[PDB]
Amino acid sequence: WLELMDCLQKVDDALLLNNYLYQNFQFKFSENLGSQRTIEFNIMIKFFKLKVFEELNGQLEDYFEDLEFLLQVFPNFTFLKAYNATISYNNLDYVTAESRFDDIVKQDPYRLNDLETYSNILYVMQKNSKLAYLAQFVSQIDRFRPETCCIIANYYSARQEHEKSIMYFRRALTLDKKTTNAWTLMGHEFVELSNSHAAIECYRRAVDICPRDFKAWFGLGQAYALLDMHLYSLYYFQKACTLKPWDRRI
Amino acid sequence: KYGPLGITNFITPYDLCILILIHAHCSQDNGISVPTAVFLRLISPTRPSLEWNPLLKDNSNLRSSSIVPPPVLPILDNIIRILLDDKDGNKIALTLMGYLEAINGLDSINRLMMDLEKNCLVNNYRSMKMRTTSTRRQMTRASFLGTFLSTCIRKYQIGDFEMRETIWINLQNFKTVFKHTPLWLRFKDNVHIQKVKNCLLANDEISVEDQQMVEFFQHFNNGNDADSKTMNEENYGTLISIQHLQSIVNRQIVNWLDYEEQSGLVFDLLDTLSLNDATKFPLIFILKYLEAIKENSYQTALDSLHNYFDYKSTGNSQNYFHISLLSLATFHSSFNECDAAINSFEEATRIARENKDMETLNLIMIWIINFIEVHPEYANRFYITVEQIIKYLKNSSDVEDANIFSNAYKFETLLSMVKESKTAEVSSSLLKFMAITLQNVPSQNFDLFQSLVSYEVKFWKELGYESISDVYEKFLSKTSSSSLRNYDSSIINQDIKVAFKALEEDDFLKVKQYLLKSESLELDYDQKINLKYLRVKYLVKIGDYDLSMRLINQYVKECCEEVADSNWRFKFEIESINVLLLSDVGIRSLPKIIKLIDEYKEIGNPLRCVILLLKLCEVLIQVGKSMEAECLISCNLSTILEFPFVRKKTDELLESLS
Amino acid sequence: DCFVVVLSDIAHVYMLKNGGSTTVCFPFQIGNAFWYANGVILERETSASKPIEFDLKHKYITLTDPMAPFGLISI
Amino acid sequence: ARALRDISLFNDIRKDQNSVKYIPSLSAYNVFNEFPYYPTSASQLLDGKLDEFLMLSEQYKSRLPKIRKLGWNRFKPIGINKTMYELEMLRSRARA
Repeated sequence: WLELMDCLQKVDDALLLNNYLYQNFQFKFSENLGSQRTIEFNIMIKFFKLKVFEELNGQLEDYFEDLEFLLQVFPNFTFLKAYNATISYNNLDYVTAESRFDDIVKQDPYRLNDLETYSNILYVMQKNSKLAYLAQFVSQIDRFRPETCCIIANYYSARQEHEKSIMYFRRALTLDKKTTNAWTLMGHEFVELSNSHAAIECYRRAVDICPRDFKAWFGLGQAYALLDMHLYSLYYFQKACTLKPWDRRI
Repeated sequence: KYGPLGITNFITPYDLCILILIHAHCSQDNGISVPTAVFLRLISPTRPSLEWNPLLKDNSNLRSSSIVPPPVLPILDNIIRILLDDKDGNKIALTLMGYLEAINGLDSINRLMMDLEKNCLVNNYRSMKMRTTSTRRQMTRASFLGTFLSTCIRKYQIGDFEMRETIWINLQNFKTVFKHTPLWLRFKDNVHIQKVKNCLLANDEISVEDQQMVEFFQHFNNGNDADSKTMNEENYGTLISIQHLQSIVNRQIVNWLDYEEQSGLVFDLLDTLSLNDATKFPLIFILKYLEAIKENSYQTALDSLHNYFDYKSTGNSQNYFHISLLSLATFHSSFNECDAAINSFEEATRIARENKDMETLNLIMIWIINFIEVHPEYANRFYITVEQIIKYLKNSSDVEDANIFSNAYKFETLLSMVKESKTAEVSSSLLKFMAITLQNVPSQNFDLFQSLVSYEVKFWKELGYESISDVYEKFLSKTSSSSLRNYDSSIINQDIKVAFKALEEDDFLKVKQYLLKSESLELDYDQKINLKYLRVKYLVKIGDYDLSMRLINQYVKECCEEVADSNWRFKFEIESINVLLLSDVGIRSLPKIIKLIDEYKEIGNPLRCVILLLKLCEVLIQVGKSMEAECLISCNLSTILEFPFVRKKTDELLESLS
Repeated sequence: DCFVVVLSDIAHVYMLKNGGSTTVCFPFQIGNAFWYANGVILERETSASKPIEFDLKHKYITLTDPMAPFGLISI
Repeated sequence: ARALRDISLFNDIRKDQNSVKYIPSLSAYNVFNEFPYYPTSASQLLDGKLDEFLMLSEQYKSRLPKIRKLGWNRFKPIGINKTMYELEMLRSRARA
């Protein structure tokens, strides 16, 4: 299902294929067990709805009633709760999400799968003391997951050691090149080091990997804005306007 | 010969080919000395560093005084074609071909490299004379080949075994590509290959047991295709160093801007970058930009420019932010945006002040008038008047300027002409700029040299001596145009001269169709006036003068307020004079003609003085007082035949008098 | 005097007479767009797949200039 | 770049009338030690652009003796309380 996820690019194609799974799609009832080949009582068709409609942030449909249906069947599923916690994070709802993730840590202490968002939240939160809790704890597990090298980078950034924290971000990206979110964080720590030149290419790579990155455009627009190039930055800010028109800050 | 391209900081397979050649030359066992022209075409592109600013500077040093062959792509097919041309080049070509066959293993590669460092390359000349016992030629480090081989030696000891395997996997890939080529069929058997191959293959120390299984190691790795091949990571088809890529790109853009090259091969290969070498090689972005302008794509030009100026600024420690805007300012002026270019330029001034560096201010000032030269209508909008710059740059310094004074005086000459100053001053001002431009190298400063020709041709044409203009126009370059002024401006300029000729040959249909294009084209000011002047002349020929008369006055009235162009004011005024006298009423123009006569008598431009004389003669003959007109024309007939293009009018009036 | 091109959900508006470029988004997908005096009329994409479903309550958007908010038709 | 003085004419007339801070780039930053590379000489900066080949050339040159210079200083065998760094300093004084 994932490799079928990555091939999808836009929401309209999500609706294109979603219909195909409904009208002209059926499972081999011989191989599958009974009471399962039904599309309405399937599971990854439901798990389909939860992942694709929200990772791409597409228009939700047949999404609610499936959601609580999965909570009833899978009350103890760690992956579901983190995704459910992720949904609160994606809606800029940080207090509720913190409660959601806190169950994950207590229930599942060893999961370097979605805690990148947790440390991302905690950085916004402050409580460097709580952040120093995670960095010591997460690094103790192993230092080869993509997340564990971004968890610690946040803690080092909060303490104003950018020249060290900058290195960990590059380490975190090297392990898994798909984590493009580290690129913008890479550039930010350059800005606080008063090396604007090094910063500009940094955000720039982030938008080559995927043009539809609101964060990358905004971070690059700022770096020119810090300099007296008010107009040379108008293009970057202008480009970012299309991505999230519905923001007061931009 | 095509394939994926990747930048490599290691020994490219192309590099070994030179190392193949240098081995034969220094060995002196075969008596084969590779011609010097061959080396200078191969090694020289690998020589590092040229630099090329995007705009704001054109071929200020890139142009070679001697025309050089294009750099060679790293394919055996292209390399062999260089040696193949000679009648005895087959012997040299086979020498390379045999060595590539003898080198069947990574160890054999090492045998070549160990041989050169131990014996061929030597630290210095002082040990040449003591090494007269050497049977092979010895190399000095500082020499042309010596410095290259030192770099190649460095690039081999620089890496681990991981890089050496990539050399051999790529070379065999590189060698086998030439195998399925028509030329290889032409060289399937050449007997000399076996002779040269056996020369170095000797002393193998085993031929019965290891060679049975040595082949097995080679073949098993190779794609024998008997079974499924051993699975290995995808390997690039071609490897080039950064410096080699610099030469091929620079030559391509220069060739594009204005021994055969392979445009398709270069372009195809440049499209397969892993997007990381593009960061290491920012110039790939601008190569699309120059291509982008050719087809007049707006957004595709912009992103490329922004792409280029983001990677360049970070890579170079010096602040080039003050340079990015000017290029963007040029780009806007390229699409006649003009006003948007104005805003772009102002913040460039502020940035220059913060850097607090003097040398960049000269660059920013020189761009000002270059922009205003194209668009003189914008002079009032700048925060500095044009005359302030000329006064400033004339006394800028006495050293570290070189080209500034050459730039400085030409602007004064243009202003002096437009201000219709006395010819004595204009001649002197152009004299200064002519002397300073020619004193230094004119070939290298191709832009200013062309500008000199344009001014001089224009200057002497205004005086009415086409004979002088005829000599200089042969030096004017066509289709070259200039930077920051569109890309089809040359096409438009050539077309206008066609329309004027068409008007002379009474081809009213063609010129009529062109005026339709006029009202919806984006044109430069100098172009705009010509078409504006073209329309009024066309309307005169048709016969309708009520429209033209209302049209000519609007032009000249706006030819004195918006732009203080006196020369174009004169040309429009006399057209109105023609319109009046042609309609049997030129008496109204008597106040207008006289006020110009005495005015231009002081100026002393004979062409101006003579033309008004003919108009004065023509009005006097449509009155019925041709008697005195004949008397006046008789006394001045001597001095009016000096100007060619008025002779046709002058001659025609003569039969009228008879 | 601006030249406008309409994508599926994004409109690019390039100043030709004077000025630079602007770009605007839209609340939902657009089937087609029709020019009218001082603005554009945009009709929603009806169906895509092969089920055929469509909306009828409101599918037309009126905009005068890119910066101002859209308007709703009246019938 | 004749500077108006390389011109023989104007240079003749003048005689008669008389009567860079460095900042790191991304590629400079490596992954292992957070200290960025600092170029040793202006030759390694190519028109202000750090040549990547020269950078890695110096890096290889620094590490190559590092394996050889390992046993210096801290390492001490057992049964010899005196590390080898001073084995050669006493050896130097022995002949000298």
